[PDB]
Amino acid sequence: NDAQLKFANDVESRIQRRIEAILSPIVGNGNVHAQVTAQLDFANKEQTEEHYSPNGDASKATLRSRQLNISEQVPRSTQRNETSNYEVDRTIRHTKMNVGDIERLSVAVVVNYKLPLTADQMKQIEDLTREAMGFSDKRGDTLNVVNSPFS
Amino acid sequence: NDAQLKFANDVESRIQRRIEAILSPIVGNGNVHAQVTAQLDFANKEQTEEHYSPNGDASKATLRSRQLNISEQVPRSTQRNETSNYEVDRTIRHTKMNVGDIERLSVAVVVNYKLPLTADQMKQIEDLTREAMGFSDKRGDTLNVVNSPFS
Amino acid sequence: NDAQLKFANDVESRIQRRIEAILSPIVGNGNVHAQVTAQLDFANKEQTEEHYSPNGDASKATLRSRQLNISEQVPRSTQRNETSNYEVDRTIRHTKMNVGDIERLSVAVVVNYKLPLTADQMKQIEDLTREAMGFSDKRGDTLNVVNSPFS
Amino acid sequence: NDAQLKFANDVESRIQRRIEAILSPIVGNGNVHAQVTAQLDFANKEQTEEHYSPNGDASKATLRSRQLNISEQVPRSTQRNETSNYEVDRTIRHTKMNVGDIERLSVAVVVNYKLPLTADQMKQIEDLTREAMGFSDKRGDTLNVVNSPFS
Amino acid sequence: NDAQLKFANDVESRIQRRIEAILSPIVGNGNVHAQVTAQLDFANKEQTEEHYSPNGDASKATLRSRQLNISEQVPRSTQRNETSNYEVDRTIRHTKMNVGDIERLSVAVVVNYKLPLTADQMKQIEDLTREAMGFSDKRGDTLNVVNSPFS
Repeated sequence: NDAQLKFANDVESRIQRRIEAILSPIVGNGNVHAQVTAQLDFANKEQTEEHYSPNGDASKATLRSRQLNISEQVPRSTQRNETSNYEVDRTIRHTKMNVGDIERLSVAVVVNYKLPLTADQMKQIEDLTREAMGFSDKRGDTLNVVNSPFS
Repeated sequence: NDAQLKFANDVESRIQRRIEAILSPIVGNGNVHAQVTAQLDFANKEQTEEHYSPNGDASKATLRSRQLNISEQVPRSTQRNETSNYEVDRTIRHTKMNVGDIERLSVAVVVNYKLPLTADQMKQIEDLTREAMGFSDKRGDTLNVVNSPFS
Repeated sequence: NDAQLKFANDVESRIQRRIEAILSPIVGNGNVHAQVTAQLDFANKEQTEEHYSPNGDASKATLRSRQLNISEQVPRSTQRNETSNYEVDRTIRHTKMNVGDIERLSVAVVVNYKLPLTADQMKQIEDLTREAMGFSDKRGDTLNVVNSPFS
Repeated sequence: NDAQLKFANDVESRIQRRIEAILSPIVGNGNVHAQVTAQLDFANKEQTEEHYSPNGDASKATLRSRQLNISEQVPRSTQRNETSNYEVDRTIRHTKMNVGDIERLSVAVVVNYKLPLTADQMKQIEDLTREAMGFSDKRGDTLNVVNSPFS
Repeated sequence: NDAQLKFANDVESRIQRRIEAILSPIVGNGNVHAQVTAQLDFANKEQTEEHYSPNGDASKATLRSRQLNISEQVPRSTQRNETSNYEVDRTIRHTKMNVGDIERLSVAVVVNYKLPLTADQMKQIEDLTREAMGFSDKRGDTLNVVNSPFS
């Protein structure tokens, strides 16, 4: 359980070094700081699907057997007994999920002044950090980059 | 689990060296920096499909047995008892997926000035990096190449 | 599973040496650089097909047995009881796929100037590299060759 | 798995030495370079066919037994009960395919100038390389021979 | 293993020495070069045929038993019950194919000048090489003999 905090720090440290490695050529060697918060999924999760292809249409069903009796007397006594045995398409997936994936990333980046960086330069700083995190709106990641003078 | 972070770093390092090896002849030995973020699938995953070819059409069904009784009296008492046993085509795929594939790549590339590189030169830099990652819109890969003066 | 990265590097380095060996006589000993990205299939995959030839036509069906009773009274009471047992043609393919095949190749080639190479020379440089990769539109391979001055 | 790359290199090396051995007497000892890309099938594959000769025609069917009852009263009650047991011709092929065959060949040949070689001399250079490959349009082989001044 | 490439080289070397041994007396000791490409079948293959001679004709059928009841009343109630048991001719071929046969040969022959050889002399050079390969249009063999000055 204590090794899960060491693991989460290893995940955050690599994303942090990656952001400070792609922004240091732009703003300067020490004019950028990044902090990464990684929510990691440490739950053991097993799953087993079992899908069947629908055979409701006769032009795609696979019959194994079929007994079709059709009687008719003409006062029109009509009978139609039909027994059908099918062979069904079946996919069985079995996934044992990985323990230690990333549920969500929260990244805060501060860049020094030089004078406020133009909206153009800050627009591309956000898009590069967005690629250094592995940003994904599916995970609900959040990124905040502010420009303010250092101390 | 800690070996999965070393493995993901080995994947990113190779994609990164490959981008800096095909762009260094163009922009310069040290006028380009690349950072790769690889989302890897470490989940164990088995799958067993089992498809059957449809035999609803009589011109492609394979009969093993067939008992076709046809009675008829002529007041037209008509019977037609038909039992069919089929041999069915069957494919059975069993895939044990590989643990450690790439789900998604996020690559950020910064190239130095020389003056802003023309839109022609930057368009071919993007398409070369696109081939060095192994870019695939199926995986949802993202690539960001910006042109900004270094420090 | 890190030997799969060493294996994927052997695959890429052989395709790379093959491109720099067929273009070196044309453009020069060091006026070409190639980088290959190979997506390799490391999934264990079994498969067992089982096709049957259709015997719906009587001129190509193989009968093992046949009991054909045909009664007829003449008020025309007609009967026709027909049982048929068939011998069916059957193919059974069992394929154990190879672990380590190539799903897709992404090759990036840069060639030095000398002045921009004519569209004639660049069109044949692409066709040679296309043969050195083993390019196949079935795999969805991508190739990019750009002409730009080196450094 | 790595022995499959050494094997694929052995296949390509032999096709390459054979092309440079049949073109060296023509264009010169060092005025030709060839690169071969072999796609080898390393999948284990078994197959078991089982064909039956059709016996729908009575002039080629082989009867083991036959019970033919024919009743007839004359108001014309007619019966005809016919049971038939057949001996069927059967072929059973069992093929265990070879691991390491060639799926596809990609050969790129460059020949030096001397002045561009005439269309006559280049047409026969293509036909000899076509025979040194083992070229086959069934495998989808591709061959590219360009004439370009060396360096 | 790699022993199949050593075996295929042994097959090609013998066909090659045979071509250069029947053409050396004609064109000269070193005025001819041949390269042979052998596509060999290394698949294990068993086959079991089982043919039956048709006995539909009564003048060539072999009866073991026969019960022929023929009733007749004369209003003409006629019966004819005929049971037949046959002895059938049966051939059973079992072939275990040879591993290492030749599926296809591709031979390229170049002969020196002396002046272009007469179309008469080149027509008989092609027909001799055709006999030194073991040429067979069933296998789809290909032969290319060109006449061009050496170096």
